[PDB]
Amino acid sequence: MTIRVAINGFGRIGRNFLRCWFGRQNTDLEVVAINNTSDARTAAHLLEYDSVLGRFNADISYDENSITVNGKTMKIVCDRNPLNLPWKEWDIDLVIESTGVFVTAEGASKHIQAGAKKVLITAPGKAEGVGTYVIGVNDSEYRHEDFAVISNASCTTNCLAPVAKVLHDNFGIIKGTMTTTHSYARAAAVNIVPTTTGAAKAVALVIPELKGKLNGIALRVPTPNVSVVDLVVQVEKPTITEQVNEVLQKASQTTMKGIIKYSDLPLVSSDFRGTDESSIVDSSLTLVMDGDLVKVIAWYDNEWGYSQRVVDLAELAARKSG
Amino acid sequence: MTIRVAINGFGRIGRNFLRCWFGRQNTDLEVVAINNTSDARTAAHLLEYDSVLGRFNADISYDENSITVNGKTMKIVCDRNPLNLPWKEWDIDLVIESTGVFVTAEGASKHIQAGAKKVLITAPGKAEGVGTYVIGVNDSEYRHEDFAVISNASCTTNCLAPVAKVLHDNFGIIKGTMTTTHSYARAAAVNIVPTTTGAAKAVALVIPELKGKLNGIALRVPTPNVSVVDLVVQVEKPTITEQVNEVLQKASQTTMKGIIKYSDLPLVSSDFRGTDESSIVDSSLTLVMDGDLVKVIAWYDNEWGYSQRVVDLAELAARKSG
Amino acid sequence: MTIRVAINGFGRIGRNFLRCWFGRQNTDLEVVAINNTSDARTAAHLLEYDSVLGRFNADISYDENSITVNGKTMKIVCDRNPLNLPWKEWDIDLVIESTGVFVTAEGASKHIQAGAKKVLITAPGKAEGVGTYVIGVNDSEYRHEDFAVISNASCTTNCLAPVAKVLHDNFGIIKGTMTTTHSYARAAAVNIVPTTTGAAKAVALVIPELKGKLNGIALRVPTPNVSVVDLVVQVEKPTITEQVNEVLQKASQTTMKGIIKYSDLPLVSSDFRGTDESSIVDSSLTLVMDGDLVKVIAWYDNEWGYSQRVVDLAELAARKSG
Amino acid sequence: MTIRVAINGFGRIGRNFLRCWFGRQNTDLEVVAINNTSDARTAAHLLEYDSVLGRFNADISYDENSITVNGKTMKIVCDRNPLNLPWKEWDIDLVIESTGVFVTAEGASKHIQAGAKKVLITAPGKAEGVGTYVIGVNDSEYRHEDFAVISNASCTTNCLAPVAKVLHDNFGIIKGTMTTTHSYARAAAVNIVPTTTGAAKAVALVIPELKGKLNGIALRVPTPNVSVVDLVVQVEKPTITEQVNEVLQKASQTTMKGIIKYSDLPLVSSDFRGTDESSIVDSSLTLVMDGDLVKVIAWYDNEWGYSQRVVDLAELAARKSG
Repeated sequence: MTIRVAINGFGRIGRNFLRCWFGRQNTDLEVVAINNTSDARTAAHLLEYDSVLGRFNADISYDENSITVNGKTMKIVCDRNPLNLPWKEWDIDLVIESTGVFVTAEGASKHIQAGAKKVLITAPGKAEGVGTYVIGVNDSEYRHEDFAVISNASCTTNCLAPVAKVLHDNFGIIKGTMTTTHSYARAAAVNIVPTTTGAAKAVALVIPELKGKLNGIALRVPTPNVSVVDLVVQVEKPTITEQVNEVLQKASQTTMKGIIKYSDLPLVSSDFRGTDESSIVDSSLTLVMDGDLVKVIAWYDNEWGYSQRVVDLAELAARKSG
Repeated sequence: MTIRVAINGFGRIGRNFLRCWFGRQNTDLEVVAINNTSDARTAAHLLEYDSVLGRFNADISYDENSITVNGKTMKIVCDRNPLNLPWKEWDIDLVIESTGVFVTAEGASKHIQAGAKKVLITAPGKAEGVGTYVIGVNDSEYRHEDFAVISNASCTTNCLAPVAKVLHDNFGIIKGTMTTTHSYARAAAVNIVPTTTGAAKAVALVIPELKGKLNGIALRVPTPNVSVVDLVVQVEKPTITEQVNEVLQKASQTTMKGIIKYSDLPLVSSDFRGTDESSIVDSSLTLVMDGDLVKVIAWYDNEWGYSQRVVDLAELAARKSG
Repeated sequence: MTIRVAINGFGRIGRNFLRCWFGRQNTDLEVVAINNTSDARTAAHLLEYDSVLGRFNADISYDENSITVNGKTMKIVCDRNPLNLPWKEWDIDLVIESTGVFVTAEGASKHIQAGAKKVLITAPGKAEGVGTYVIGVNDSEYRHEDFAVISNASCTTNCLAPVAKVLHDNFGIIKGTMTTTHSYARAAAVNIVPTTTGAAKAVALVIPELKGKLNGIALRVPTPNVSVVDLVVQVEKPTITEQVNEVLQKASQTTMKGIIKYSDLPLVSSDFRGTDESSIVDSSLTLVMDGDLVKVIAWYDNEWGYSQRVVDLAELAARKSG
Repeated sequence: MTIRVAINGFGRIGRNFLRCWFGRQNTDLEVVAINNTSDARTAAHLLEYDSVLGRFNADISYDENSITVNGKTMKIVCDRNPLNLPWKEWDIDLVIESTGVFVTAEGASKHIQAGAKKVLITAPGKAEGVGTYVIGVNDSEYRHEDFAVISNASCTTNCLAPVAKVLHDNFGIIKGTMTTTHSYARAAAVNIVPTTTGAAKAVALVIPELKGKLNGIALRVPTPNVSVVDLVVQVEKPTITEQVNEVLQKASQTTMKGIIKYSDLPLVSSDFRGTDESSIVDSSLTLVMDGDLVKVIAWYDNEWGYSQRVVDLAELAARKSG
């Protein structure tokens, strides 16, 4: 059935989710309401003008309590407490939770009490009880009854997991490490800020075999959009640069088609803006030391490709509602 | 003897070298002339006002052909051809070559023909014929007769080689890889620009045993100053994070004292501005996978620490003139 | 007739010129050759991937000596000396000069000697002898025989002249001043750099009545694209904010249609990227003190809108070739 | 008497105020307590390491409830409600309010109920009931009984009012307009953000004669520190550029000594970091149209000079406690 969706939070992610969804060839989704922290005007404005994605070309019309976008209109409400939401009254099946404040199963499930049947977090789940899925990596494991609260992990994890997946299936990771240099407690505008990252461990969630085999560090840079992951892994099957890039390309044309983008052309950050893939490999940067120490650098468009994956998971969850 | 030095080029490095020299507790160096591409005014202006290091507090007074800084004055000349320089007439022993245009032995030796006995390149040497030295790593191998044209390698190499040195001395590197994310063909102000780096190979020069055992990749970011190196090596002696940071700290208090700074405090880029060490380790970032895959992240102040090392080598070359 | 054009210099402007031209509904132009400083490959690459405008979607194919873009192909040559160019052999009518090195009538006319009949500078003319034209301001004054070397002024002048034009026609400028805060001798990446600007005087060239009535200052900022002009003028006919914005809007729908963009929506820099207008007024920012001290803030997309104007002038010059 | 001061909020301004105070040749101020939102550790860390002002060189030692800096120690407390503070118990005379949340007289006076006799807002006052003073402009009007809650206006106003003062005293402003382009609802890191500014009106408070004679607009840029004001005024006494800069320089050596810095040297943003003056004039940028339209550009170090002025007012308030 075509499930009814409500977007909680209308920031970068919520808005990106909306754009990605419109534009989709087809859909089993039906967005009906958006919970904001501002008015239906501010929403229509932010939804149209993006300092990153650019102006959203589609018929946008606001109203006191709603927002219409190419015919389809949707109720606008403002409640800082999910417990208060009319999720039951509005027959809300799935709730896209993108406020970053409800990431524990119990917190997110406030939407469940409010009457929603299932809630998906556009961020990593904190604690246990949530189901993490990374499209192209473990979506075949998706079963509607496993979790009420599901997660799509993070942007970094979504760029990493696909690559680790392939590398592992083809050469077998023994142990590895990664450094994610990504964009936006100190003036991050003038510094390069070291920070922790769970993306390393998060991959174990969607590739259990890699449990305890990866670890990472994050470095924050004053860059606009596009970010990158630096993956160094020690494999089992010794190989050569040519061949590592070979498998990554195959995957980008098959098993990971639409997920992993294989770029060989000499490019830079900006060039990958608006990319639908959640992980773009830069083949020119691949190195292999002594045939078994592989290093792969992959670019990922911060919240855009992540958003395409979020719509993909909401969709999967629809095509599978029980 | 106190050798007579002439600085060729008065940009980032030349200016930095001057500052670092003044302020040195002692010196066997006597700067007598500076070859610029502008007037003795522009020189005293750029020497006083630094958009990075800040205003240089010292009595600066220009002139039509000279520049006086705290008593000591020095001839200013402008020749875009080293062959034309008055190195012989001015009894110039050592020439600090910092224009980045003469990095091959034959190019740099143009200063030799012009009458200088020895020239030191503030950049990697191109081709063969030059002697690369990284203070704290192979400066004990210095012998005045080996090279007329010597190199101080690069900033990256000067941050990397010390670490590799210690790591290798203590656990023995088998193979490794590094990714330097450093500051300033496409608008680099809006991108993250992948680029090559010889620092990997450079280290083989000052640590021959690591020949063919390291490889790197560089990523250029729109950051102000400080940069960082990401070193992943597979060692022989299995160890633990606590112990890898333990040897690096010993080194910062002994063998690599003054060269390697061991920081454990939670800090960011800016915090390491004006640091004299050419390689600051961020202990909180050290990871060890399965006891034998080590990862070290080190910060380095672009041209400042490098300049401290340049004065260091000029000084060593003095205390050793034959 | 459909004149034959050759683009000298393939940087920001040259490339922008090419994109703008393709995409034009119609044209009396026929680009036949491009003089670069690199190969036909680097050209096709730079023409396809823009860290600003984004990827150029059109069939691009290079070759050893040419470049094809959607059927139309064009000879690629590399000569740092216009005197050497085969402009006569190739029957080059108009030469788009965008290297910034030939801006004096005599320098630019090197293309004339090389056999070209007319040359247009994508920058301000230095000295006398060139014909400056700002589309929408003084293009009705264009006569094919007046000058062999014509100029399109600058981006700033192109944003300013249209506005001054309207304000003047409607209220009559007595005297004014302007400050242009625009994007990319000191690290301009970390500073706000004060610099001179001729745009103020340049306007006199295309609006003689304003001779000696305007003056300006420039402030350079580490911003990506979009820039802005701050125009403060003292008028003759006292007016009110509502009415000043009123005339600017009318103009944007008529006399200055396609030249001046009237934006009332609350927006920012990014929002005006890819704008074809060479001058976007931000009505919300209009102020009028004591009915006769007007201040108008206008945004301009650095080289893009400028490029649309450049194609407009080449076109005008074609439709008028004698 | 040496009044007892308590700093509420320990961010940008609070920290800056502390530094400026230490380092003062003398003082009638005795800082005794600091109300934070974090621990006494985070406080001593942020007080020592500044991504802007650099490392603060002074003996800093924390503790569970206090912080000692060069002998003098001070109680650290954490209450998000001024009403709850121990201002009475700690005999707090003056409270430096720098949290930006209590800017209305009634809000700020919560510190009064808590036992403090006088509170000074490091920001513009909202509504009526507060006394705004701009050192060098209306500090002679200070009288301890006028206001329990006083304001130091803002950084912009503190750069603007001094200039307006002199200009008006010497030529008489009839009407004017200003545009402040200063540093840090949309990603301001990639845009130039237009925003409102009360600095125009603020000046009327410290220079009543200019009531209704000025108006401004602000443009936010992704710049690090220093900002700038663009002042265009129409005067009564016609003058010449040379003479407008002449009075501004006299003022910087007399009446506005220490307040206005007169710079004629060709410099940029960075060059004015750490400047104690709250308004630096860039003479090379002064323009005068038709003898009576004056334009002055002044640089101001965001929060540093402002902080020097804040300590100045606290001090004046001390030397005047009744």
